[PDB]
Amino acid sequence: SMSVKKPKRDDSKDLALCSMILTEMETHEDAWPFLLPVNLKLVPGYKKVIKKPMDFSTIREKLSSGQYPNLETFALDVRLVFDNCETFNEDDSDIGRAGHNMRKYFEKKWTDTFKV
Ligand SMILES: CNC(=O)C(C)(C)C
Repeated sequence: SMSVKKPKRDDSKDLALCSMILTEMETHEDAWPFLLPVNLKLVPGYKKVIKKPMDFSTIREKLSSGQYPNLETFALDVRLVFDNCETFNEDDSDIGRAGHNMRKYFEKKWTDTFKV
């Protein structure tokens, strides 16, 4: 509360570390469905169903332009990518499988990087 500060983690390297994690995501062989925004003019249903589209290139742009206030808002957008993917794709499809794989990949790197 007022004048009662918790000791808080050193967040000075967060931007660099999130960029490193995003780079590993971008270079994963299963990243291809997520590299660019879904084309809302070519994919029936997507605009109406997926209320907040997100993709790696959009995350990279927001990261590079100071649009994430903190590391949690970055993680929310990454997770949004895979939550959208689950909403629109069957688990037993290539993109569906890609999404689950990429989510798993992200969450381990997230834990390994920031959860001490
Ligand atoms: C991530 N891509 C998708 O979810 C499709 C709309 C199926 C192309």
